[PDB]
Amino acid sequence: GDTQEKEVRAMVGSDVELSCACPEGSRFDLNDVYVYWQTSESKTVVTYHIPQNSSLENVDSRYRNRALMSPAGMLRGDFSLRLFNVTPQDEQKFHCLVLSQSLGFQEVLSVEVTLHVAANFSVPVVSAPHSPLTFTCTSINGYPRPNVYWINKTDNSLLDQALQNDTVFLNMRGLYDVVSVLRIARTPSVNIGCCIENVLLQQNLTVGSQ
Amino acid sequence: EVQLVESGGGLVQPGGSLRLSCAASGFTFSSYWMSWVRQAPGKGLEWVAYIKQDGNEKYYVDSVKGRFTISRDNAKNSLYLQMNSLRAEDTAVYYCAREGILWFGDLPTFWGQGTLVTVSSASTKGPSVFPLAPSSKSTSGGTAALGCLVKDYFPEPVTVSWNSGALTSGVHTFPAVLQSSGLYSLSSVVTVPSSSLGTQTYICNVNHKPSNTKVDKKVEPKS
Amino acid sequence: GARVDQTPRSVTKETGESLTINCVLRDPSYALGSTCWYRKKSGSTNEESISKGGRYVETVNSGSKSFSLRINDLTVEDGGTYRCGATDTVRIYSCDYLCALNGHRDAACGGGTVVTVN
Amino acid sequence: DIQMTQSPSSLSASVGDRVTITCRASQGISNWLAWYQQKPEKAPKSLIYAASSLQSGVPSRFSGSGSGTDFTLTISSLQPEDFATYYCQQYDSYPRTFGQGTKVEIKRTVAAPSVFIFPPSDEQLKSGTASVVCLLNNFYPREAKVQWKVDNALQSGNSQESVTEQDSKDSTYSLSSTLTLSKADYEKHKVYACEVTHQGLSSPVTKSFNRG
Ligand SMILES: *[C@@H]1O[C@H](CO)[C@@H](O[C@@H]2O[C@H](CO)[C@@H](O)[C@H](O)[C@H]2NC(C)=O)[C@H](O)[C@H]1NC(C)=O
Ligand SMILES: *[C@@H]1O[C@H](CO)[C@@H](O)[C@H](O)[C@H]1NC(C)=O
Ligand SMILES: *[C@@H]1O[C@H](CO)[C@@H](O)[C@H](O)[C@H]1NC(C)=O
Ligand SMILES: *[C@@H]1O[C@H](CO)[C@@H](O)[C@H](O)[C@H]1NC(C)=O
Ligand SMILES: *[C@@H]1O[C@H](CO)[C@@H](O)[C@H](O)[C@H]1NC(C)=O
Ligand SMILES: *[C@@H]1O[C@H](CO)[C@@H](O)[C@H](O)[C@H]1NC(C)=O
Repeated sequence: GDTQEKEVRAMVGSDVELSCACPEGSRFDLNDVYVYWQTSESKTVVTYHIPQNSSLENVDSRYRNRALMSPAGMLRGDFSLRLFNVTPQDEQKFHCLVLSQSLGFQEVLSVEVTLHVAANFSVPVVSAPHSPLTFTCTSINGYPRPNVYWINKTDNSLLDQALQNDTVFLNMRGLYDVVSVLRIARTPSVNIGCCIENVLLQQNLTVGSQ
Repeated sequence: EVQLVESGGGLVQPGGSLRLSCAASGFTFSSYWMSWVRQAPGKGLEWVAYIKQDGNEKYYVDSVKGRFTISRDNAKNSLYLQMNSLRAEDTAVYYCAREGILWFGDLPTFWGQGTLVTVSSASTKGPSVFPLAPSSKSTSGGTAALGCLVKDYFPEPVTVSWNSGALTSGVHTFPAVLQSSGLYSLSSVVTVPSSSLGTQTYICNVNHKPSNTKVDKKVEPKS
Repeated sequence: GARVDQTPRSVTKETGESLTINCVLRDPSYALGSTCWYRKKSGSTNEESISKGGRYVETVNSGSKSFSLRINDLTVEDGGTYRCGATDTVRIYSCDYLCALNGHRDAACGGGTVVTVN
Repeated sequence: DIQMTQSPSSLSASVGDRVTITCRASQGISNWLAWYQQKPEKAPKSLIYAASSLQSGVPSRFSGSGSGTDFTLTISSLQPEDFATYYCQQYDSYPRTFGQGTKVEIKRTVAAPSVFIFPPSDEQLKSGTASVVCLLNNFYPREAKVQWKVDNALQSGNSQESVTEQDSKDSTYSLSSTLTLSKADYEKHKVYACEVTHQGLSSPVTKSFNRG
């Protein structure tokens, strides 16, 4: 049971802020406050501020110049961390810790920020090949893994998941692609579409078969 | 506030095992370095062992390597020290401590209260309380001395008060001595006015928790 | 994020006798999706993909969630460091970019295996 | 792996004097040194951290100093409550290591001891043992010699003595010397005496009693 727990949804390749802040007001001394941003599972040190001059280099090469706090923000009580170039490889829980020297080196703030990274898939491409009946659907560059649905545009219902063939790919750049091959018996005027849902973004994209 | 509570100490025979638990509260346990330091009676402070937040890196004393193990459970906010094949050299008071966070220590050490471990072939014995009765020999110029001799108990410690704590003036309780047999003995004495010898009843109360023994003794003068 | 652990870390084997490297995809990963093997030559510190089949034989147990590589008729310059890559119930296009994905929750390369043949 | 050398290991200073303790490290430390004070049978108390910054609740007469290898703890005006053992601990790198410790005694005027004696109890004799106690109260300095004579026969080896800490207000000691015998040895002889010699006494003092 921490002082605060938070989830942060962040886009790949963007700047994100993980908030560790008090109700702002000029009431913190840099020469007094000790701040530690550290990964929660691996316990490695992402960044930190102490009043004495620090050797640095303690930060592994992973976060060295991509994670930063604001000194003016610290003086206002804003110890938030700023990551600069998010990758699906940063999807982990973080932990912020604040101690005071005026106080008994006591914890003024301790928060856990679970960081969920996501990227939006491309608009699906649907093909209409045939057999004695076959549909293929393609989307790329999304995160995390996608769910795919085939929608009957006539009554806005969803076709059964057993009728579709799903295959998930992990490309370079660490994103996800998907191919879904749907097989259904012939009927007059197939009006259907391929829906691809990014669960974390709560976003679905859909294209119909003309 | 920051609190470190040691438990699991006491008395074990040579070659025995003992596990010390340290319950933490008042700070994010998972984020700090943890440590065990010890102090032998009358000797200096000697660090025992250190452990990093995750628990991969551990540091032990040469005197300790291969025999003790630090463990830590951040889920339950507790630190553990497992001792096996204990020797007499290990008899000491053990402090649980909270260290820094960074690789190069930054925060001053925060100390627990200590639990004490006694490794001796001797057994737990309740103390015997005898009166040092005030008389003509232990008086001078309006002042009389009387006392309480607490001998042959094991292991330490005992607590000695006078009149259930009311008398605190001119009370001297002497440090325990390790007798040749391996059992402890101490004396507590008080300097009172002469007039009190006849009118005021003096009780020394001695408590030995290791043997669960509370004793109240009437120190009557010899007239 | 996701992890694969290799055994053994360092082995020396007599010329003409097979060597076996084992790789496991630690839990809570669901199942194996694809398995890539690699080797670097001592000098250039660059890895190259090991073509499966033939002299290099791989055994995979889906229930065990583990895969192994067996080298046969060992040469002296077979030596170097060997890595193995795995993935959790997804597939990849090429083995080129697998180890390039560090800390990803669905891709991880093993620890390495240093081999010296005499 | 880092070594701390503390000097001196012991000292004596009168109240109001200035006291200085030095601590040297095996290798360079960057103000990452703490100073602790410990009173007998109590846990160590943090006095100073980060070379010279006082912890909350430390009188201002305590001063820290130093950088690199050489460090100094300075008591400006010593006070009768300052009798303790002081340690220096480095937390530059793990493992954190301590100094050997400096014991501090307080210098005061020579004070003679008041001497008393206590015979064995009837209960202890019922048990079959006899302990006689010699009590020396409120003296200075700590150096003093108690000698047991049974029928004017010197007793050695069958006695043990204990000394309390310096008193918090007058900085005087109290010593209890116990002469222990079997009940048989107690009843065989008749006169029991302890002879105290101290710097504050012009002549040696003898306290005796005859019984059993
Ligand atoms: C999509 O839903 C519509 C809803 O009506 C289906 O329409 C078919 O309509 C004819 C006559 O109107 C019925 O005899 C068929 O039985 C209906 N289909 C089904 C599956 O019951 C249309 O067929 C649906 N398309 C697909 C591909 O399932
Ligand atoms: C900076 O800090 C290091 C310790 O990390 C110390 O050795 C060095 O002397 C300091 N340099 C300064 C304050 O210029
Ligand atoms: C973001 O990080 C990835 C990680 O390899 C890198 O390939 C990409 O060039 C970076 N983009 C930037 C810094 O704009
Ligand atoms: C993908 O999701 C983002 C959410 O940041 C949204 O702004 C964008 O419109 C979506 N893609 C398309 C093609 O609309
Ligand atoms: C259906 O899924 C299976 C899963 O192994 C795949 O091998 C196959 O290519 C897919 N499509 C067809 C038409 O079987
Ligand atoms: C599509 O996204 C919406 C969220 O806007 C969600 O309610 C729905 O369950 C998703 N899936 C569909 C419509 O198949």
